[PDB]
Amino acid sequence: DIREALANGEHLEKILIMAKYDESVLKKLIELLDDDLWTVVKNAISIIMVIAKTREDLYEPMLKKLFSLLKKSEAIPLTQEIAKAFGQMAKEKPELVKSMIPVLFANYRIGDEKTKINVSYALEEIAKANPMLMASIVRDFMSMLSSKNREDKLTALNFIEAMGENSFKYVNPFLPRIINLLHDGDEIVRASAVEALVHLATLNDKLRKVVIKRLEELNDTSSLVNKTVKEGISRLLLL
Repeated sequence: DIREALANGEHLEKILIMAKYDESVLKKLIELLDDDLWTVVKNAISIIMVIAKTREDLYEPMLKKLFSLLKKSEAIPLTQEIAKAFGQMAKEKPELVKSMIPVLFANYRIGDEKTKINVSYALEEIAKANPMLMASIVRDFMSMLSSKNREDKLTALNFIEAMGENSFKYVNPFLPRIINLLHDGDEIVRASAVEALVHLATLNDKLRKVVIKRLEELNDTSSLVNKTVKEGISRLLLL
């Protein structure tokens, strides 16, 4: 029983060889990505992803489903496996990663700790798998900072809050562009610019004193921002 073997990590190579030869097994493993049991989801991924290295068409549907799973995953081994899968598409299907990451950030809710962490792991794995792809994806979002539309700046900003230690050197050259949004006329964008700057300060000690100083200096009209400035002032001082 394919499903119960996946749940106990047994027969995996078996299942892979079967799925690799009988399409109706491949489809079964895809369908088991939706199972409530994480070990099942996990081991389905790792099998489908090996089969993908010889079947190009599995990548795109799988990437879409990974986006949903990063919303769904609560078990850290599953999270890890999701992130490794992102890493593997970053080396083998860089354009697909390039063209879909903005889709994830523009479409999906990424503003609860759980999601945030799950998403960070995947971008850290894209960043270690393909430095060039990564710099390139960072540039696509930093272009979204100038946009007129409110949503597109918050999408850039959500991206910047999922940055980590390995993608930090890509965003560092864009700082001024990001600080620039502290002068945005829409209060909601100002506050998100703050959160995002707050989050980058936690990655680098020098930037942390810059941000600190800056946020103190700031006096605003929105309460919805003044609060944001004050909470974040409080976090950075700790470190």
